[PDB]
Amino acid sequence: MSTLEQTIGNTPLVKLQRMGPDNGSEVWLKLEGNNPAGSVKDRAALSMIVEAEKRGRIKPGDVLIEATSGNTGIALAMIAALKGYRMKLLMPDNMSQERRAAMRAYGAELILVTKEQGMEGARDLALEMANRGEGKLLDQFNNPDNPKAHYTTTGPEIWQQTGGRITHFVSSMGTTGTITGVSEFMREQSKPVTIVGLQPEEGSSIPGIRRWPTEYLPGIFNASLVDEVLDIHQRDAENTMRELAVREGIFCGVSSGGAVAGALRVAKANPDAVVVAIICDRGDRYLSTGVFGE
Amino acid sequence: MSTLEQTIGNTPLVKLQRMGPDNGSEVWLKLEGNNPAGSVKDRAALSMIVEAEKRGRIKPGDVLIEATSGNTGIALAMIAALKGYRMKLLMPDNRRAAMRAYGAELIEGARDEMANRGEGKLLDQFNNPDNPKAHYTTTGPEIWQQTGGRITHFVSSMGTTGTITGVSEFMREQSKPVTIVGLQPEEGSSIPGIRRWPTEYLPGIFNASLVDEVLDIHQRDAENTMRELAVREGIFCGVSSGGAVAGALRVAKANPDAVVVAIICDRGDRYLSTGVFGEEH
Ligand SMILES: *Cc1c(COP(=O)(O)O)cnc(C)c1O
Ligand SMILES: *Cc1c(COP(=O)(O)O)cnc(C)c1O
Repeated sequence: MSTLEQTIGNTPLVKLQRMGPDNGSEVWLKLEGNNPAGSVKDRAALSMIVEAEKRGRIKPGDVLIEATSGNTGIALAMIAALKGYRMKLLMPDNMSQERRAAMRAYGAELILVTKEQGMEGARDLALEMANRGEGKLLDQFNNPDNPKAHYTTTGPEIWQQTGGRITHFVSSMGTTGTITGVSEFMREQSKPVTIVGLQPEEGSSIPGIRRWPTEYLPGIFNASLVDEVLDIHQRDAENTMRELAVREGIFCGVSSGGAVAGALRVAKANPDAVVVAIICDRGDRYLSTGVFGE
Repeated sequence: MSTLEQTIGNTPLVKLQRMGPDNGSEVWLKLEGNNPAGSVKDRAALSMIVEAEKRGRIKPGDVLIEATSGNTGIALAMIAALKGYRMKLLMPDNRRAAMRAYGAELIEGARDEMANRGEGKLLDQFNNPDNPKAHYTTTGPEIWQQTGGRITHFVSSMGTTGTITGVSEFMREQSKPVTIVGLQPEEGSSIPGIRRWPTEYLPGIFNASLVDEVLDIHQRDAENTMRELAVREGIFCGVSSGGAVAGALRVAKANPDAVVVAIICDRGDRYLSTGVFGEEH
């Protein structure tokens, strides 16, 4: 039997037991939590490191550098352990300690920056380090190796678990590799599939995703892939997520109970509606932050 | 169409790539963290409840009881919502908000409100035979399959003890010898999910005929190994699971060309705030 890395992907697709409207419009869950490192990110991290062991770029024994909100942090830490890389991650210091700790536990080098510096500052600091000789920068935000994972794996999966049937795909936007990569695959399907994407409102802190300031716009984005972009409230992200285990037994991050929000908006909108919503990790690395009770 | 229930079970079997004796043996771990609740107790929980319908005893609206505080509280709670059951759970110590998230409730002289007939039918995981049934029905066939029937030693960290019993249950009926070893703390070792009764037990579901040896693990080796599984193998798990692989390693050490499999009951994510993934010496 099988290797941890071949335990990444082929994730379950589960329809909403009870929640939301019912007007013929069905909603199915992409369960990325199940990934060995517990998030959607593992697909991209694998892709990224093995695609670049392939173009001869990186090689075991090497140090790798990434700036993270955590998940990709925890992701590349894992795979590295599996293949004998050393990792440093760059993260801001307002993210949770469960995020801190899982990255450390996998034996990666963790560097925290100010929250006032936040994600864009950790990117800036990432670039410098590498261009000073402190390691190789894989750059999930501009690496087309990240959306390739979804476009290769995620996308073809969603289609065959809905057969040839999905009408909508709702995705929470961070890196944007998921939406973009899943969008590539679907464009080619000789039927129409509407890819919807979600961003925090004005002042809406939700971990996993961002509306990226202008000069930090992910190179991998591609507006022609994204039909609509929806705006998601931080409280309606925590409200639906909590609604989701209580009412569905699906135990998820806020990013996920958010994407179900939009997904429900779509269904609540379109009847006849097969709407696959991305759930990114689980509820556990959010537990100690008071979001799931206190 | 699929559901969470069918996402319970058929977990990944994972071979150690660089920890163990270099003498012939192959240690393979069974990734029970994968369960939709992220622990082994999803299998029993669903069974326990599901089989309490094959024999009609509970209604999707019925009040279920169990005084647990951890993973069982999580899976049980987990499955009730799946099926529309009203679960109520009781107490640990004096940390685990992962229960009420699933919609549960806060709270004899074992120790350890109120009682069965009082308010709802308690599940009695420590006696309920549908505990090892799960392993007998699933966790046994799976490992048997995945290993090409090549498994020589089963290893398990022992709480409600159902896991080893059922898998031994299934194991015994196979046409080859399959030794079965349960893991227990040394009596002052504090390891979550496994305790050294009698502290007056054995659990009801236990079967000395089904075990083949019992090694004692200290707290220091469990925490240490779980430490090593993370950095050295990319395996991030809780402290009993750390104990499992250390037991498998002593077995492997004794039994050269062996094929050993140990259950990883859960991923280490609920453990991080304990700080148990900081090293010590
Ligand atoms: C990064 C991340 C996302 C975003 O997916 P991207 O492909 O980066 O757009 C969503 N949720 C979580 C928890 C994430 O970590
Ligand atoms: C369930 C559990 C055990 C024990 O397994 P049992 O089948 O109950 O003997 C050990 N450790 C942890 C973390 C568990 O959850």
